[PDB]
Amino acid sequence: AQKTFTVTADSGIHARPATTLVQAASKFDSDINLEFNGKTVNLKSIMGVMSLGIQKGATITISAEGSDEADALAALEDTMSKEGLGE
Amino acid sequence: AQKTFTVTADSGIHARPATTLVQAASKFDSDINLEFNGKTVNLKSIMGVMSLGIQKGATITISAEGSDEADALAALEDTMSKEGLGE
Amino acid sequence: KKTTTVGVIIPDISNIFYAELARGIEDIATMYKYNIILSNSDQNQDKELHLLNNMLGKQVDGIIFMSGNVTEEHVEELKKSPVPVVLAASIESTNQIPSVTIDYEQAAFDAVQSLIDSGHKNIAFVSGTLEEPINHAKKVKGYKRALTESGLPVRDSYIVEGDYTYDSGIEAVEKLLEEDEKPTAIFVGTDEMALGVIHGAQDRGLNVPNDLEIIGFDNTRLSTMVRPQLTSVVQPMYDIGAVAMRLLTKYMNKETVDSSIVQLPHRIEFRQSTK
Amino acid sequence: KKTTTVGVIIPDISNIFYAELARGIEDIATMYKYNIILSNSDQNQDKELHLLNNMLGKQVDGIIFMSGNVTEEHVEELKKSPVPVVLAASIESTNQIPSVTIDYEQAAFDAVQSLIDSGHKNIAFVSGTLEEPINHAKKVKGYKRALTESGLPVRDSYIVEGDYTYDSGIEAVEKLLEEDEKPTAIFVGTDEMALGVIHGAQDRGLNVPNDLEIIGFDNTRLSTMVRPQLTSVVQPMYDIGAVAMRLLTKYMNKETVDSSIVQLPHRIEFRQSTK
Repeated sequence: AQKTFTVTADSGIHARPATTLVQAASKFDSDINLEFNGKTVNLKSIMGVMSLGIQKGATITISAEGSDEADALAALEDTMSKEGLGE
Repeated sequence: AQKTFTVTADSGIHARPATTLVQAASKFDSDINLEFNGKTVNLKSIMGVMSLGIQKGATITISAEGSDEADALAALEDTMSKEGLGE
Repeated sequence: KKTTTVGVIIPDISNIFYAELARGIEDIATMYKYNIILSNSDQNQDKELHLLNNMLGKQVDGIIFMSGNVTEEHVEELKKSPVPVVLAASIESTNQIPSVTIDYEQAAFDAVQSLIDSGHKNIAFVSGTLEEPINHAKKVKGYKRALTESGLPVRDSYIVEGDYTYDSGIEAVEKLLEEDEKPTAIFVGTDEMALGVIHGAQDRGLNVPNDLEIIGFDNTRLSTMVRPQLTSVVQPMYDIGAVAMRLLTKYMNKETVDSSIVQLPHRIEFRQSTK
Repeated sequence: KKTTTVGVIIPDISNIFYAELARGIEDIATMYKYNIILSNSDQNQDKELHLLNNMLGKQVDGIIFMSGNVTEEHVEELKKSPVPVVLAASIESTNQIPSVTIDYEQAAFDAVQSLIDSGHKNIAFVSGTLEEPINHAKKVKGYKRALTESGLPVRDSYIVEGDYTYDSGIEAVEKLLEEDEKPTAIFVGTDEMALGVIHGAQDRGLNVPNDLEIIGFDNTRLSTMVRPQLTSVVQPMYDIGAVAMRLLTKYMNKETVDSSIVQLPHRIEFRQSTK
């Protein structure tokens, strides 16, 4: 149903690194989401991510839900760590 | 029939400062020209100027010729010195 | 009718700030398949006001406009505009036109006060264009408010405003430090008018944060290539691009827009011009 | 038919280099009334090769393309292209496609040898991407030729190639200076991989040109905001824009083109990383 992460990229999740995941997340077929400090927006959206201002530090949480969850949690885990993000 | 100048702008005649005069010079009605080290191209052209690679140092020469010379030699003298160019 | 092409009128894309702003725009307007018709504004009321018209003539389903001062009238032609306009990293009182940008008052404020607790007495401001409602009504605003609110002489000449250059960033630190009463610290908008200031006092012999505790704005790459590295305000030049278009897009693709006026997050990135 | 709109495919306009290149383009394509359809290339053979097609589909009377490596095939679709293409600050063997850029071999060469007379023994190269025919076949070319031609060990490992960052510009100066035989000097392409190098050795305690005599490329504003200020190769990022379009324009407005392949002037701008 998901994972959990600790943002490692010192320029958080902004720049393309941002337009990067909104991307992957765009793909799939599940009800992805980003869980950062209480708050949490579908990951399949840009604003929401960008709006949460997710710097280098915190614990983040992936949120996969629907016929192709698992696959995302993995195209993505593999995705952000690939791009110097959480881990 | 013209003037003569000594390029003061340390980034010669490049950047907009370049696309700047090719401009004025564009206007007029005379056979303007830029005289830099032997060589000399109509000033009413970009390439020619840019091609002459006119850095910060040398003596340059305006070249006005035709029913509205004088006016240029002046819209221009007033032009480049206005833009940190020759003097 | 709708051409799948969104113009944009940005000042000078030679400017790094505005640069990363394209990417901002370019990069989403692609995800959402619209060719962006870039067009340099060179900050000038006719260069602006005209150039627009065309975005409109050469039919473009929207326009993310930018200025360092989106003027009274400006809005009018803007309110008028038959196509959606979404002011980016620019500002104008009325909220009448959507507008994605960062919180320019408070950000100014924070560093100022977050200088003062660094055991700080006599602070200072060095911003550019005191005209731009983006400055005088904002970064000074905050520069001042956190300042007053913690009883301090808001010395109307502790603030000088060179353009947006490095050269002037040093040249301001000079004329400000010519003064009798020397500053325990300094604020600055232009990210590079920070280097303008660090290698600024550092040139008349003065260590940082040793002699002066500096800070600034943007955090853009330029905030690393210096010794000390520069401690400054974080604003997402790109991110503003991003959420700008996504927003115009939301308007161009009749989607339900939440807030017509946004302000993405901002934090402090202390490198070394602060202890 | 002809739409008065010229696409352009540039890598990343976050990049200052490419930035001032817009202005280059933008600024003339305006004088000569053509809306430029910017479009980020992100250096990738499909990102390139595709993106083009469209410039073409959404009919645009020409295309000033850019890459750090305009590839074999690339030319083919390019030679094919029903619209005029004018490679800018990019290069490909054949001259088959007009191409405005600066003289990349010799420029490389000059600084190298104009280091050597500075009473110079063991020199060095620090460029990025040794793939880009813009590097390995050019700036090294010259780095090497002026080097050999004045009998010197062309030490195939006196050259390391980080990307185009400051961080790597310091990180290369390290792994190059880990070596037994230490360099009386250093060359570098990326204008900011110069700062990467100055505040590079300057961080492991080493004065410039005191300990090392450095130089580099572009001369772009970044070549002032450093202490020492950086002594480097002058290339007109904008000027390439300028004479690029003027040239496409000359092709789009059936004018008689002189040389299909140009190389605007280049000089040395010694600030301080050289004595």
